[PDB]
Amino acid sequence: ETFPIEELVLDFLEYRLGEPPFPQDECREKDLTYQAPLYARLQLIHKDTGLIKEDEVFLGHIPLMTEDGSFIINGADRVIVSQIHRSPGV
Amino acid sequence: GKAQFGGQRFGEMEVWALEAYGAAHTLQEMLTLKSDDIEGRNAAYEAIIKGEDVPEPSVPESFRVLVKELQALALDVQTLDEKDNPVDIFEGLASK
Amino acid sequence: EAALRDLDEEGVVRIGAEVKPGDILVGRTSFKGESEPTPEERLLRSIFGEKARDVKDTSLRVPPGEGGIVVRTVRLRRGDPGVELKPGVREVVRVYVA
Amino acid sequence: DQFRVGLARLARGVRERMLMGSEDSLTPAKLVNSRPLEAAIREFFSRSQ
Amino acid sequence: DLVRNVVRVVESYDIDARMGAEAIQQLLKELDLEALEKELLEEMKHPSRARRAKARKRLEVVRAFLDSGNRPEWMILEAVPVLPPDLRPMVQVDGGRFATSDLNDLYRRLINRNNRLKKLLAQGAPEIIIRNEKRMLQEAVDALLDNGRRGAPVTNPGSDRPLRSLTDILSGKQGRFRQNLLGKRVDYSGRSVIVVGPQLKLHQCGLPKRMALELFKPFLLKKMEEKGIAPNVKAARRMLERQ
Amino acid sequence: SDPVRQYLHEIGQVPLLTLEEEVELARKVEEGMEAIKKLSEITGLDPDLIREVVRAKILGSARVRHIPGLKETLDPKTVEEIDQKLKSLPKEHKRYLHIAREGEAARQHLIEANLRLVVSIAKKYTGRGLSFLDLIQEGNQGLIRAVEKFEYKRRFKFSTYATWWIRQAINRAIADQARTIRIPVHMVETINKLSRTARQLQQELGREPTYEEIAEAMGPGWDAKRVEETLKIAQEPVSLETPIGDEKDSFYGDFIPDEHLPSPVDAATQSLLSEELEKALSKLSEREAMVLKLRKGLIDGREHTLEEVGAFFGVTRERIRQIENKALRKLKYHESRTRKLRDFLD
Amino acid sequence: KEVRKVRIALASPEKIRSWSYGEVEKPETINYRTLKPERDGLFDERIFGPIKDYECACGKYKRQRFEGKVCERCGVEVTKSIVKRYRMGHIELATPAAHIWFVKDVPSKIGTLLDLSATELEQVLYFSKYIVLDPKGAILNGVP
DNA sequence: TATAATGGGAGCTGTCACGGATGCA
DNA sequence: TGCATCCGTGAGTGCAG
Ligand SMILES: [Zn+2]
Repeated sequence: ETFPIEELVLDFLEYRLGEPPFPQDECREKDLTYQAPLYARLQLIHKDTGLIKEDEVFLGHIPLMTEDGSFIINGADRVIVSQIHRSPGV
Repeated sequence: GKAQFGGQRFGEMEVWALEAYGAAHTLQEMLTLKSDDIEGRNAAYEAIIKGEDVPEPSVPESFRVLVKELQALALDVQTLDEKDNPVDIFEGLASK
Repeated sequence: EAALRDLDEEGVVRIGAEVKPGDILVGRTSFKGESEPTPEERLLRSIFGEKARDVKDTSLRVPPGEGGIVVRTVRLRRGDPGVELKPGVREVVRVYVA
Repeated sequence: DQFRVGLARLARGVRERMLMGSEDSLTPAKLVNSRPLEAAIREFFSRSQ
Repeated sequence: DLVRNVVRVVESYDIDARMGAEAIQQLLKELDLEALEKELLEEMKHPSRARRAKARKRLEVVRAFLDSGNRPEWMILEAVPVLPPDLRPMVQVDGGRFATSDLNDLYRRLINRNNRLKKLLAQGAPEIIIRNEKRMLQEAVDALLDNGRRGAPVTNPGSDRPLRSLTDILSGKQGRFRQNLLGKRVDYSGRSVIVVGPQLKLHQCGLPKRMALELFKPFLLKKMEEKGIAPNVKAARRMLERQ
Repeated sequence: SDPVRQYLHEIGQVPLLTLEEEVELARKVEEGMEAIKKLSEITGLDPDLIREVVRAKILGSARVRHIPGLKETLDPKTVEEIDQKLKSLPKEHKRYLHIAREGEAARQHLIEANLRLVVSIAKKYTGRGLSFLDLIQEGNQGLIRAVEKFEYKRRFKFSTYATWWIRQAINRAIADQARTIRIPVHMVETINKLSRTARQLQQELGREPTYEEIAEAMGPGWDAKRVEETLKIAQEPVSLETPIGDEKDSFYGDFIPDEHLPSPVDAATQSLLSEELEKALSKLSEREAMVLKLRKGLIDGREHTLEEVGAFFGVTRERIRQIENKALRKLKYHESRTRKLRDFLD
Repeated sequence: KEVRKVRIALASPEKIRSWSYGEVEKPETINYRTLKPERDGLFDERIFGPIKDYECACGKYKRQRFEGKVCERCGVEVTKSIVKRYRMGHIELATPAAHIWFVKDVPSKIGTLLDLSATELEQVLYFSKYIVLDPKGAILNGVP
């Protein structure tokens, strides 16, 4: 949806997710978050010449959900309560 | 709150209660020496550990905040005696 | 010392003690302020042969109506491996009670 | 949803540096400030209702 | 003109036509209150009852000022007051970090604009600019006093929380009246779970003894001397501080 | 109704200049400055003092204030008074009154004529601690700088030179008012230098850097200790009304105890000291518990070493430092029966 | 004497000044290094009060006997820190400004007292229209 | 301190009921 | 003149939080 960015133009190839720098329990202790690093490969292209560069820039950490349905966020388990709302339509 | 080592909130509705009983001195107590009448509060606890009856109270501190907060809105609130001349509830500490 | 008979060299209760309200769980010292001993106080010490001390008891005691049996302790300094805490904090000690 | 709002903020941050600072010596690496994304995610999980 | 060696005159008047609180402090200042009373009643005589109605509403406000001694102009501050620091503090919380009232960030907000206008004056800037500084000046003072009342509300950055303005403090269930004047928190009080005691007489209750101690702690320190489970009251307290 | 769209309208009013009108107005200003010091070496009054008087009449009396830095309080009497010994001049000298007045008026229409530009610069500086408008004024503020320091003779379009002073004053205000605790601009300057170089470190690491990994990429004179204490002042304060919970009937400031004002345990304690110590002065002697009662103070303290102790005690200098010792000495055996002072060391 | 009533009324500009102990000139709080209050800003002690009971700001005078001397070096009274709670400051505005209560509290108290429409008072105040005070004979589209 | 650059940007949504002040056939 | 129509104001207690 957000890509590609427009006038030079910057387009989206693919994302990847890496395994977490610390295992579930290690984050519970060290008041960390149980999250995975988010990389996204991009290609810049020049609106006038034909420029081509392509790095996979690091976007941060996306937190991961454990086996039972919970999350760990600064080392406390949490739940994301589904929300009810009027639905789209006419 | 228990964890702060709280006080019990004695609310509008509790004040009504005491009001309906007519316990003026018990209510006043709640509203000065037991809450924020810094002067008579300190004065009281000294009175208990000294085995004396607690002392009649002065103006709650939170009322002073109510005065100063109405000045900051440019309103001139004024305590007055029966002959209509002001009364300093700040004991001169905010006059020049 | 009775008031410390359960603390290790560093200032931690020993794992397996019994702790009750009032008891120190982790001794700690912070420095006194610009109210460093005022006259009233500089004199009271003048009689007792100890001069004003420069640090303060900020020990973590136990809250009213709490307590039990120290089951674990966690001590995280900085200068130790794997560990780095929010800026300006030397060391953070946690003691789990049961 | 919260992700689609971090992404759109990052896109206010590329085009800003797509039209001020040098329109040819530029990579993806240095046209992307990860922070508008990192923050909307930190938000969703730490202060949502 | 020195090139055409003509002296040009452009058709335009010395009119006095202003904008903002600067204007109104004048119009309010030029109000002979007694006069307007005279006219409003001298018009309270009218029929149709609709003119008679609003010359009452208006007249009420005149006599409000007449009877009290306030000057209408006074509803326009030149000198905005500042509230003592301690009532809007800057404090270091445990982590050596600082917590501060919303008012400072509202004052600062206003002090910048008054300052940057005091400059824009001396550096002689166009109206179109000095105008914008003055406007921005009301909205400053209008948010210090009653943020959000008019226009958008003043939000610190990165949040959508309206700042807490002077009126917001004064008013509401959370305001100064209903939350600190018509009932406070209190010392010498406790809470606990209740439990039926059918052995009590009508006039009695079961107060656990740990609560009892505290709620009477002063009294217990003094008694603790009058018998002597401690020499003086200060040592008396240090006894009961660990169980 | 919306305070931006409004200013955006007042601006859409003064039309954009054209290259001629650029140079015409630019031109008329430079001459009028020259005209002022030429017009001050004829009269010797003062460059600024004069320029303000040229400014007064051109803009109208709508405004006037004693401009700090000029030595007379510029009340419209000294403007008529000085517009007079000015307009008193010979057509070949009072030639330059006409020159200043015309130039001041070009100043105005050149500022007003280039306000749109500031808009489209401060537009890019939002979300930084300063309101759009606030950035605009700061922007315009510089724009004023740009006219008084332009040189049309260099053949530049006015845009090019002003687009420097504009973004010089935005960036200065973005760095001098944004924070509740103001920090020197050069300290701000280097803070962002961490923020930026840490950010690339993270973008190269797949994780946030440590203190150390920062002091390295930060270079020399940078250790792990000094990146730490730099952050701990970067730290913005937090609101006392920061909302607690997800209803809102609690405020993060309420959970904060006031430790300045003395508690009632406390302020009671001080009274049973400062009197149960007066309970050990007049118990063994009250004039040797007065010369030592002025070796300190019952309030204010009285303690230096040897100089007022030698002035008015009754006795000689190193003789009060002896009944100072027998003062204390009497009190250490005094308080071996009334042992009710130990408890005050806690 | 003993309180018996409580009066509320408008504070004149000169009266606001009456209360004040100093123009808060700077938008500064407290020094990012000494964590002490910048002078002439929102927490300055030469305005509001000593921060420590009967202790002057810089060191000058530090106990009860000197009670009320504004030390010369730093300029801070020698009284109880409790006055930081009561001593008003004042900001001294460049161009006068309206108190929004007396504007936007319908029906307006400035807007009825001058037969000024609701929406007129806005325009004239938030700068969307001029308001003629002496037209010096001006005339517009054939009407003085 | 100097190529030139000259009008923004996010709105937010499903309550209610009353009283007062303003607009309009 | 009578009556739409808008704007601003309210919307329970304490405790855990
Ligand atoms: Zn001093």
